[PDB]
Amino acid sequence: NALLRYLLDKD
Amino acid sequence: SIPHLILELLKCEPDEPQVQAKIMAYLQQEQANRSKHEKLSTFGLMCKMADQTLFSIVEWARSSIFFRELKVDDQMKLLQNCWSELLILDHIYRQVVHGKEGSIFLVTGQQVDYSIIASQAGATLNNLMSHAQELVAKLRSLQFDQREFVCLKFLVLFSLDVKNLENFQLVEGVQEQVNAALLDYTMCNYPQQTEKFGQLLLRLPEIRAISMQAEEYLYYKHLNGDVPYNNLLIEMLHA
Ligand SMILES: C=C(c1ccccc1)[C@@]12CC[C@H](OS(N)(=O)=O)[C@@H]1CC(CCCCCC)=C2c1ccccc1
Repeated sequence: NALLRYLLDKD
Repeated sequence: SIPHLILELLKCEPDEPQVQAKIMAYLQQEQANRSKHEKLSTFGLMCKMADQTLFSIVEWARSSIFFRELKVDDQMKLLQNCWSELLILDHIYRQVVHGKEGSIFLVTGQQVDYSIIASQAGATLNNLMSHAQELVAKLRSLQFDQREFVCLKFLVLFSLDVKNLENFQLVEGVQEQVNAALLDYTMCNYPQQTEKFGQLLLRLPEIRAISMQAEEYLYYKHLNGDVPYNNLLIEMLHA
C-alpha cells in the first residue's frame, strides 16, 4: 500500500 | 476527575469543524466538475465521502501519542487492521452526539432523512446501518461521552488482533493502560452505572462485526464495478 505509506511519511 | 492518560488522548483529537469543512469543500468541488450526464451514484458519493474521512483518520493517527512512536511498517499494519472500525465508530459517535430520529448526520455536517437513504442503499447496507443504529441507541442510553469515545478509538486502533508487529509490546501496553484508564474513568464519573464499562467494551466486537461485514460488502461492490476507482478507500480494501 504505497499510498498509505506516503500519507504516513509525507512532510 | 480524569486520568492523565485520557487527557493525553483528548489532546490528540482533531478539530472536528475543520475536518468536516474540508471534506464538505472537497465534495463540492467534485460535484462542480461533473457535467449533466456524469451523474454520480448516491453510493458513489458515500464512497468519496468515506474516502476523505479516511485521509483525516490517517493524519489523526499519524500525530497521536504512542502511534507516532511506531515505525511506519507497524503503523501501516495497525491502520490496515482497523480502518473500517474507525469509520464506523466515527459514524456511530456522530449520531450519538447529533443524531435525530429518522435522520443520519454525515461527516460533512449534512442531515439526510433515513427514508431517502434506505430507498437507495440496498438490503445489505440497510441491515448494517440498522445494526449500527442499534448501537447508537444503546450508547445514547448509557450517556456515552467524549472521554469514553477517545478511549474506544485507541482500543480499536491498538488491537491485539494485529500480527507480525515489530513492537507488539507497545500495542499490548497501550491496550492495557487505556483499559485501566477507561475502567477508572467510568468508575469515578458514572459511579452508579455498574454496567457501563462492560457495555462499552461489548460494543467493540459488534463494531468489529459491522465494520468487517461492511468491508466485505464494499469489496463485492468494487469487484462488481460500482466503486469510484483509484482512491485510498480502494487501497485499504485490497491491502
Ligand atoms: C462504510 C461506509 C460506506 C457506505 C457506503 C459507501 C462507502 C462506505 C459508512 C461508514 C461511515 C461513512 O460516513 S461518512 N461518509 O463518513 O459520512 C459511510 C456512510 C455510511 C452511512 C450512509 C450510507 C448510504 C449509502 C447510499 C456508512 C455505514 C455503513 C454501514 C453501517 C453504518 C454506516
